[PDB]
Amino acid sequence: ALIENKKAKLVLIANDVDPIELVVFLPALCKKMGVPYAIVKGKARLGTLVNQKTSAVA
Amino acid sequence: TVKTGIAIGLNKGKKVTSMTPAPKISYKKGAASNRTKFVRSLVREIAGLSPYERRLIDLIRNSGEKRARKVAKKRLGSFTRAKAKVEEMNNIIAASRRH
Amino acid sequence: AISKNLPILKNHFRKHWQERVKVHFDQAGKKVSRRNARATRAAKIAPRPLDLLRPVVRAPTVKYNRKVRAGRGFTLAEVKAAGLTAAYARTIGIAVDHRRQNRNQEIFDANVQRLKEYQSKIIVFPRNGKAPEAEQVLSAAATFPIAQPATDVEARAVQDNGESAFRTLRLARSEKKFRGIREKRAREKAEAE
Amino acid sequence: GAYKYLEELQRKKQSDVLRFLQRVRVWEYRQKNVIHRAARPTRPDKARRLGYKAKQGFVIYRVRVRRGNRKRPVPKGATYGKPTNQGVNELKYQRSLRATAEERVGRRAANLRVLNSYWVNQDSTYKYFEVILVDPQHKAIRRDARYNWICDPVHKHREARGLTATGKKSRGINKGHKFNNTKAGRRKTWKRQNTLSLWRYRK
Amino acid sequence: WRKWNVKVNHNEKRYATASAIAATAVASLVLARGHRVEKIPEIPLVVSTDL
Amino acid sequence: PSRFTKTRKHRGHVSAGKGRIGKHRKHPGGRGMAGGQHHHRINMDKYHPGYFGKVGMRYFHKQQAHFWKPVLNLDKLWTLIPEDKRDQYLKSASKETAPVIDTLAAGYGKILGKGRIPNVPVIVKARFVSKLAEEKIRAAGGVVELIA
RNA sequence: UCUUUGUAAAGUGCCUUCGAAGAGUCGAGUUGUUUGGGAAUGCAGCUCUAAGUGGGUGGUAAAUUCCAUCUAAAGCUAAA
RNA sequence: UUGACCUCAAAUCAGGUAGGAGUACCCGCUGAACUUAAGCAUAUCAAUAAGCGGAGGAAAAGAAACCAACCGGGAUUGCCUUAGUAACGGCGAGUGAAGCGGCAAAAGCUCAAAUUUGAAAUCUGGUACCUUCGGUGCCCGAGUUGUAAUUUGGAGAGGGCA
Repeated sequence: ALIENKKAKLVLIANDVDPIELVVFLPALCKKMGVPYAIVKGKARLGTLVNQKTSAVA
Repeated sequence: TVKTGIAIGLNKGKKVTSMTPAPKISYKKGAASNRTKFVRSLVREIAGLSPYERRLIDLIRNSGEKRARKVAKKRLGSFTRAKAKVEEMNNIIAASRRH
Repeated sequence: AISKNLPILKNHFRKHWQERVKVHFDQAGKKVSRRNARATRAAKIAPRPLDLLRPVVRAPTVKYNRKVRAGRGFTLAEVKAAGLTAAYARTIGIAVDHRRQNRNQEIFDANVQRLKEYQSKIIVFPRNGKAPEAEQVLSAAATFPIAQPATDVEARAVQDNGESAFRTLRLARSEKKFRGIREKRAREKAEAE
Repeated sequence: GAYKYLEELQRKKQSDVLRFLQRVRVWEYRQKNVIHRAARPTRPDKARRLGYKAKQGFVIYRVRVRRGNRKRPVPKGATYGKPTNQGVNELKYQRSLRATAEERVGRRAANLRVLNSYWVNQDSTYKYFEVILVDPQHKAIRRDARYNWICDPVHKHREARGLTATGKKSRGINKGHKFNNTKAGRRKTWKRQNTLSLWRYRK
Repeated sequence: WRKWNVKVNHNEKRYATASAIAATAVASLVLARGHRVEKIPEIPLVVSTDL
Repeated sequence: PSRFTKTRKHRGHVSAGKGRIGKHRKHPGGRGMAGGQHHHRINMDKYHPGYFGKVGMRYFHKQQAHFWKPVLNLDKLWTLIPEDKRDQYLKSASKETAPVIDTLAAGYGKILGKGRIPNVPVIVKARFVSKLAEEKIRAAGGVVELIA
């Protein structure tokens, strides 16, 4: 919802998520919206920065 | 559609001072949105065409639309679904490859 | 097995019909128990009627469109026309129907006047503690009866304009019978090159 | 949110991305047991709209059903009856395969109440389903008044009586003139119109 | 499911009830039915509403 | 009652009114309408001609409320005026005070002209009128007003 | 009779921008069963497989044009 | 080397739950033939008996992807009726509803799909205490692949004013 509102300034995307249908639209939408995006190794590493277990996007 | 007051004919039935009631919000289930137009157009660029949709744009270019509606009636359910599919495939070809 | 001048009967008893015979011996018993259920409900619902306020409504299907029947509920436009919201009107004992619409101004005016007449004849006790007990009326259909609307007068002047009514009906049936063919001829002649 | 994108994207089952996912997943589900516990929904919005919520006591079970017609018993194809009842092969089993999936899962985890189930995959032999079940003894379900209706004793084994969505489909329960034989139950309407009602004063 | 109760037309039941009330008059039918009424003054008779 | 029944009169006599040669059996000629074309043909023709066969066209989902049009003849038509006003309106047979007769609310769909209304002018509220019902109503000085 | 819940919650009016509404499902063909349902009432197997001014229905198959009526593929609910 | 995460196990691990009986009525599955057709094979018997799975004091159904063609009605169930009718049927034997209408009883609704984003506000469990069909404090855990609030189409949501 932040990407659709053109409000996010950076989007880190996990590559590990087991249903990939959750996140396959996240590159393309980010190319549509002009939000820069990086696919980064680790949903666990994303979860550590946000005090969850995994977070799958940040 | 005001009625005549007699029992047969075209507009048969009693004359009544009509009211035209409030429109229900159902009867607007078919209205798309600003949102779902954006979602379905962004899934269409990720998913792409189907094996029968990829064949349908070959039949339109190489054999015209009567041969593609005949196929799309066989692929989809009825004929009125084939009309709405071949025009969508005409919206694919005309938008991208020409202009 | 077929012998006399007797009419051909169709008695549908070739199944195991004797296992499904329901004799109603408890007609008197269910009548008494039903009256006792109504008395117990009138005790629990102690100042209120047993029923809700129903609307004047017009029955369908030309066999019955001459008749006015009690309807289900009071159609949020009719509730709003009588100056009260739907959720409150449900608690004041007026039945509300979201499905029924208003296409008829006479039935609309009848149901809104039913609502004004109901509001002018009931008292709602305030919520906390006062409750000045006031002798419940069991039926709301009794106090606010569905009145069949009068359509005309008993005496009038005979106004013979000259034209027939049988020819009016026969021309209406003719005009309906040939509308599509006359439109077809209009399209086939309007295709004048 | 993401669930609209997933809801539209799980409709293009002939596109390349979804058929690659269907091939990989239909291998993987085939490698495991017939009835096995799924740790999370693979279709989280399709599960979510069928009643699932990611709290404790909501369980997903994946299940595998053999496709095709129902071949009759009574050995060597001999039916011993009229020539109309002699058909052994093309008989069709009036319940869905999804209802049989719900039945087998509700039989294995009998302490859980079957909420819904949905299609995920298929190959030639097997159809694949995921069943969402509710735990009626969990205190995250006995409280939370949106969902404690399932803790009533009347919703014991809804999938075995035909009370789920595929069960109310395959029982024919619908409003309409198209559903006159089974609108309030097939046998109930048949018993109602195949009885002789006699009053005290015979009409 | 044998027939136990019997329909009678309501006008016929009222006919029979009126004939019975009319037969509670003159004491030949009352004497012929039982009813030791040989020494009451009238045939049917009333009484004050104090009863 | 069984007391007044001829089974109390065949006590003592052997075959109970069924014959010695005939010997009342279970079903000697079939069951029900069995054999109407073969051994019960002389009963089917002669007392039921027209039983077998098909006539006409089918009507899927026929509703008998579409065809609701009960008829009223010109014979009565004054029974729809009450008796206290019937003698009042029969005399003073004139226009400008004429009885409006609501035949639809009376429960009729069609007026038919079977015969001989009095010469009073009346006002008939109908849906369907025949020819002769309208001619005789107008010959008495009245009109028919078609309603729905 | 005792707490005051609470710088909480709810309902009404006008203007404006919107208004997300359920997919191997709907629907179609075929097969079997069933129905009063008849060019196919319902259900089920297989094959194909949607849309969004859309879809279902309107008891004769089809094409073209209209109209009317609901809002499916998720769920709860006493009483007769 | 260490600490995660995902997935999968193990335990006489802490707490629970299922089986069986009864089954008149109820929800499904599966499913005959005798019989009738004066034979018999479609049909009928019968969408029944037997068999199997599953509930409750009722069950089921249920707030319309309904009925209609009206001046339109309005969740479901049931009775009178429609009606032995429309229709089905070696159009043979036979079968056979539904809409309207009168009545009994009447009751309504909630999720998914919206960013709380200026603060996961939500919840199980453990332990301590207390006023114990539970509450409060503390702490692990669930959970951002989404629990609360808001909204359910009859609408409703966001701004502005009243």
